[PDB]
Amino acid sequence: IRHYLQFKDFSLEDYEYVLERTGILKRKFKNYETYHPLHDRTLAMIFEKSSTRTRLSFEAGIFQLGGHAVFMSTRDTQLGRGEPVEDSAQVISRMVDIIMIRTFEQDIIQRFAENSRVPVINGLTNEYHPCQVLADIFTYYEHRGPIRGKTVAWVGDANNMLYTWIQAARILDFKLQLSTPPGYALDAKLVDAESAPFYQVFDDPNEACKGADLVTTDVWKRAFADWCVDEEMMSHANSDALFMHCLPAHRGEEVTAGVIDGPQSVVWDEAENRLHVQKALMEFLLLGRL
Amino acid sequence: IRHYLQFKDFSLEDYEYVLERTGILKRKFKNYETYHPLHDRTLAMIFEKSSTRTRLSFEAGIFQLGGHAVFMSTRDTQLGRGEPVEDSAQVISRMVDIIMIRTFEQDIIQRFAENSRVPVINGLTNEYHPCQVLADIFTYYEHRGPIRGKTVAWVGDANNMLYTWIQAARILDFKLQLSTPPGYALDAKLVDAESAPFYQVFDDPNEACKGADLVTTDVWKRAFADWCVDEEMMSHANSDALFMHCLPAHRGEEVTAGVIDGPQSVVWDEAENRLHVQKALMEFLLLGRL
Repeated sequence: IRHYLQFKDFSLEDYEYVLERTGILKRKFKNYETYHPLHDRTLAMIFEKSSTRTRLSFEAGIFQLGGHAVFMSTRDTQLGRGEPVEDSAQVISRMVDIIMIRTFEQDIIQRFAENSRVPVINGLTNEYHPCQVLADIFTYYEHRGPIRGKTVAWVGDANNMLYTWIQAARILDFKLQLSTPPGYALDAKLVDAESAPFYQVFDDPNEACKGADLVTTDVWKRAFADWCVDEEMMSHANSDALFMHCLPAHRGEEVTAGVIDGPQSVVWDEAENRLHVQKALMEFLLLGRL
Repeated sequence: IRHYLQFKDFSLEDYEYVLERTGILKRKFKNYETYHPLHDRTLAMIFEKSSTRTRLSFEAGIFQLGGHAVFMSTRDTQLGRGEPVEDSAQVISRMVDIIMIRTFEQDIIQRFAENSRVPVINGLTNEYHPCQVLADIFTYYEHRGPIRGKTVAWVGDANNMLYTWIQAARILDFKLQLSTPPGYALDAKLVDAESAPFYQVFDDPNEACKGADLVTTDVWKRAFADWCVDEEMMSHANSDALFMHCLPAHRGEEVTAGVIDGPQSVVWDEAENRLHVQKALMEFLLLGRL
């Protein structure tokens, strides 16, 4: 059983395949071609943190592959609290073919996975958000070609997106340049020492953006003010740099309207591409390589 | 309405597309992937010259694409005799989506096509056999890579296969080297003068095979004896040359058992590939490029 819990669960080879499948399945999507490799297959969507966006992307995605997603959300309990992790994992994986969990803690999805008969996908935890970084990287390929050797700048809080980017940089061999406000820096305990050669920390976010091919941030306040991605910051990056932001976005906080609504922003395509990479993920976890 | 009556009906660009589709659809075939772009579509197979082989290849091919082939063969009449060409074309093309005709004369399939509401494919005439040369060239790609600039040797009678090869040489820009017995040479009236730069005639078939990447012949007798493709003849070609023969074959006539049953022969793969190129043909004529 393979799972998709952290970006580093897949090898370079895995990603080369999945990214190519993503483009192929997207073309089938845009060609209204009927392709149902997952006919009669069920995905359990376990949401403990709400997102319609991600419900839509997974739900429409497996439908388009011939399968069906079941939305599982409870108000008053959660895995590891008021629901026993193993009980849920053993029973649910006996009924469905694949499972997605969006929750708070990586430890919980990991423990669940350990007792699951079927593949488990991380739809977001406090620690990692591999599906979005995957979509981000696919979006880059589409607009700018392969990301290898390119420079990605991260400006903002050290949050699940950043830790995921760090893992990606190592695996896909690109350069990550990051800058955070002084008290919201990387937790050196949550960063693999093996990834040190692939990222660099800057005190000034404007320096981190110099020569960037991709500039990205996320939602976080009086302290983050110099870490707002504005148009002057963007001007430090390469002229054809892309701006990505994982949604939702708060205009006037992490980012200006000028940037996210500007000509370098690909945030909508980037959100759309969650649908396409997640379809490739599910196909790959269930069918392997063709 | 586009038709497929002669090899030269398609451009270089058309062939690059169709050959790539052929490989893609063959992979779907080998992956047991359900792909039915031709669902609810009908092919009329009009056979005035019998071939189970070609009935199988077209019939199984459209089935695998979700459609259905209707076998139409009469004992006592034929198009242009006892059946009016236009009457058949007007009525049949009102009922089906695509038509294949295997018959004697190119003039007849051409006249039929002129009055057909749907695409017409030449499944073989006395003058041309484009589906087989297409399969032959696909088979070459599979085993040896793109045919461009390569050398194809034709040894034997000047028959529909040869005239088709000549058209192919011009379009795909490879070198054709041909040799026939003195009285069974090219009919200069049936050869486009524009294709002269792409073929060369040799009095000695062994010379025609020198430096060949592909050696090929067909069924035709006391005169053809020096034009038998044997192992000494094959030894004149490049060491990794392929031997192709459009089936059926008569061992001990045009070709030896030693050659056609030998390690350079790809005649079975070549016959199989009629199925795959013809599926790409039908998809292309009905759907165009994706």
